[PDB]
Amino acid sequence: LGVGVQGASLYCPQENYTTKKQEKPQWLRPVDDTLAEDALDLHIVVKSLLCDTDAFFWDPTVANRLDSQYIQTASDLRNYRDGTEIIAYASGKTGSVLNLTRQNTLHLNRHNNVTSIELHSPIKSIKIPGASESIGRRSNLVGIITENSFQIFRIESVHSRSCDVMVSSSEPLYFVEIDDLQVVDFAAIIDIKGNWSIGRIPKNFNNLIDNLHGTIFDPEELSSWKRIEWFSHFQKILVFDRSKMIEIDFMNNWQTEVVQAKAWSNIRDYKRIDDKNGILLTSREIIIVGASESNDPVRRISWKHDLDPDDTTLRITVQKVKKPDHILLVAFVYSMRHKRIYMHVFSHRKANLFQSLGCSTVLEIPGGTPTGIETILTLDFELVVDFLVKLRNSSEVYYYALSNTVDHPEWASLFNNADEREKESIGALVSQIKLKERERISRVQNLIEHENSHDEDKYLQDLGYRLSIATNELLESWQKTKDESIHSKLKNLLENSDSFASIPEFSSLLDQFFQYYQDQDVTFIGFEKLLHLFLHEDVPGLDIFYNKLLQCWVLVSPQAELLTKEIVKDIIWSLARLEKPSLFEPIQNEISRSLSGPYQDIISSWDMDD
Amino acid sequence: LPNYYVSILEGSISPFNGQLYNKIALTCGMIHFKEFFNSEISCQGLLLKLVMQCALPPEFYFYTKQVIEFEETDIRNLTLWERTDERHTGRVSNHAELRVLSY
DNA sequence: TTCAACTGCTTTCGCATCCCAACTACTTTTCCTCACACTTGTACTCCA
DNA sequence: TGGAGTACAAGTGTGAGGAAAAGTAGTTGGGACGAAAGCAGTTGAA
Repeated sequence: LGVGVQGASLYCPQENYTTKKQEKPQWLRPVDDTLAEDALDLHIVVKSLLCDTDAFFWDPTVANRLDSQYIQTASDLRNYRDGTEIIAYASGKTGSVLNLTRQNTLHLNRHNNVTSIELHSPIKSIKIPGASESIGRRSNLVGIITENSFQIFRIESVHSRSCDVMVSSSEPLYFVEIDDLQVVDFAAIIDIKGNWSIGRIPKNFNNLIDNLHGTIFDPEELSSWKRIEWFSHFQKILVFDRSKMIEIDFMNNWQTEVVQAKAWSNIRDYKRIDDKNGILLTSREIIIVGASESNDPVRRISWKHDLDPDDTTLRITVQKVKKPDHILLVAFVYSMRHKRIYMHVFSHRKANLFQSLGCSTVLEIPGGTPTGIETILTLDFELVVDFLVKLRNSSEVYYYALSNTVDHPEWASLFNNADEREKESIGALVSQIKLKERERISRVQNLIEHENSHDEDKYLQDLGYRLSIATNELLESWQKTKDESIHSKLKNLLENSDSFASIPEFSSLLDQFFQYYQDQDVTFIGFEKLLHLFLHEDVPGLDIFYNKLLQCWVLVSPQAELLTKEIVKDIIWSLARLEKPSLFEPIQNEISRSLSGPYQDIISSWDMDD
Repeated sequence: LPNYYVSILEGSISPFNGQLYNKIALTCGMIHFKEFFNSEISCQGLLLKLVMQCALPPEFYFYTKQVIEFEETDIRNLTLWERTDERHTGRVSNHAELRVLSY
């Protein structure tokens, strides 16, 4: 019994240095904050398979599609047997076909036979009630919820010689009132959209609602998410919407509103922890582990943690970890929109000493978002814990253990036509390039055969001569057309700039060509102060620009050289804009436009102010 | 300056869903980029950029240059596309750099 | 021939209901960016 | 070996959306140095 309570509420929130101290002067850390002390706790997935099989909104009424818990059947009472583990999941086309043992990790068994009982309605929830330790035994009956009816299955004498579970069923009650029910729990006790009733389970499958019922119907809650749970064996129930928790005990006529969650948060999920005292609630904006009180079994609102994520689709599952000194309660919240879990570690001792340790987060598989996560009970400081997930938009279920110590078919469905006459007609082009490339690896190889020849020194003396007079031909039009009052190509010669075999020479040759035009109507843009845009560093030269690609394309090409040469021989001819006039030509085209606009755009056009 | 005259002026949200390409074409419809400027994409640089993105064997550089030659009007000189007739977008997606993204 | 209220006077200079404001809300001012329904041919065969 | 029906895309009007920093909407805070004397005409009733 620590001290800092409200009576009504009780907080240990997110790293805000919790609100109590006893001042126990015992030289033994003389403080008992709700915050505990230990080392870290990092978690590591053990990824393994178990089994297999408009969008701007989401349906709250659909709950799960699977379940996994140890079941002890009817014939295990008289005989020695105690506890068999099952997993029952929906399958089929629209989610309509509901269908085991543990070696060291939970895997599907030897005879691995799906017991496909057939329905004609969409599966929307699959859950057991659980068990009791005051009853001493385990329940051997499970109930499911569909759109058209409500069903109860009864698991009778699970077999060990054949690994086959024969299943029995009750009467699927259809709807007398046309309103879609939401949640089942037993501890046909069901919650319809706005009202509930108690259903009676029979003993005879060889061939309903009791005389007491209640309702919580709110005219101003709009959602279709409800929930029901039995609380603390008194035959008290707890009923939920997204706005309040009502406590109802149908033993008497006694109804109390406990949670009222309209103002700043909402009720999101509610797991009843197998501890018959402690039960964990997920609100929006806070995580609540409100237990039961020994005086009146009504609600011991215990140490709750302010969770940070704000969302509309959060769930929770919890696993108890039973140590001989104390009881842990790790709580796993998960969302349907992204791929993350969020955990927190609670501890419990004998004097209702609920505490808190810290939080951590890990990730999931990149394809989909999680939609159903369940912990295997594991039959019951180096904390170990294990569980199964299920991701939305994939029908696979994997198994995970946590210890203390991107392909889309839409891009596939865009290619690959089934047109066999058009198959090689497309495929000719991939064989057409088998010809055109091998010429290019061989023709510049003939330029690899020659090395700085005077015969190609002549070929580059001939190069600039048809660059000089071609410039002298491309200059002499622009002077006479200069009075335009309202740049060029450098691909005019289609005889050369194909078979020139030196990078440092032509870099000098264009610098030899740059120096020639001291006159007007001809300026340039320098390559070496601009060629760095591909390497994203300081590249002050054209000759060292090759030297970067020289070490770069060594491994990934057969003989690796003239391909690297030809692209460097391409880019300077790819920026073939060396045909700027002098400064006069755009400056005289500046002055013409401001004359044409009115005197209102004179003051609007002023660069170079400060 | 008025608030809606400055909320346009201060850039809040980035250009998205081809907002940048439309504003290129809307500008080129206002003042004509032809017969005074060269609507010429240096596609050799863009493919060399896209070769240098994912470290491929550079034979696909030489392939893609050949591939555009198979399907292109006036083989070089890639078309910067003005629009003034419609306020609709060009569903052919006639942006030349956006065309190379498919090639 | 007396009782009981109306009566002006103590010094000598100089000191000494109306308005305002707070914070948080909600709203208007507009300008900018595209889609959604309509229609003729053309294409792929349709029945003559 | 010409016609009857018909989906794929080139191509054309209607308003509906998006955003922000300015202003304005209701509560609460707050603004206002003096308890002097014998004496006299009028005036009490005898």
